[PDB]
Amino acid sequence: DAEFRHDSGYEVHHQKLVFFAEDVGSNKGAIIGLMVGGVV
Amino acid sequence: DAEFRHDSGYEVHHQKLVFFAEDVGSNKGAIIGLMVGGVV
Amino acid sequence: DAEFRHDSGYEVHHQKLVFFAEDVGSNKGAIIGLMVGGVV
Amino acid sequence: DAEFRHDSGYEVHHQKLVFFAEDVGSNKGAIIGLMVGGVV
Amino acid sequence: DAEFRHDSGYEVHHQKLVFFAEDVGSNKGAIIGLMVGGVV
Repeated sequence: DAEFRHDSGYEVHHQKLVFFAEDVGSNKGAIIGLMVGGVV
Repeated sequence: DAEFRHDSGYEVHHQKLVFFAEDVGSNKGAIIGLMVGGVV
Repeated sequence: DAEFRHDSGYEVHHQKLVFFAEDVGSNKGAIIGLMVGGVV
Repeated sequence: DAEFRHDSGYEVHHQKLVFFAEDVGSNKGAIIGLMVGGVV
Repeated sequence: DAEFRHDSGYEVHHQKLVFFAEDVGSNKGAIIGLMVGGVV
């Protein structure tokens, strides 16, 4: 009789992200709405 | 009689992402709506 | 009698992504709606 | 009597992607709606 | 009596993709709706 419902719009049981950014350069211009882990 | 429902719009049991970015260059211009792990 | 339903719009049990980007170049211009792991 | 239904619009049990991009060049212009792992 | 249904619009039990891109060239212009692993 029991009902179990799980709804996840997004689920990760495990997520790993690794990002490396190195930038040398002059006069970059940017507009970013959301930034994670980034070099402009 | 029991009902189990799992709905996931997106599910990853495991996700791994590795990104490396190196940029040398002058005068880049960008508009980015979302940025993750990036060099403009 | 039991019913189990799993619906995933997208599921990866395992996903691995590796990206390497190096860019030398001058005066790039871009508009990107979503950016992951990228060099403009 | 039991019913099991799995529906996945997209499923990968395992996915591996490796991308390497190196670009030398001057004055590239791009509009990209989604970018992953890329050099403009 | 039991019914099992699996429906996947796309399923890969295993997928491997490797891409290498190197580009030397000047003044490329592109519009890309989706980009993965690419050099403009």
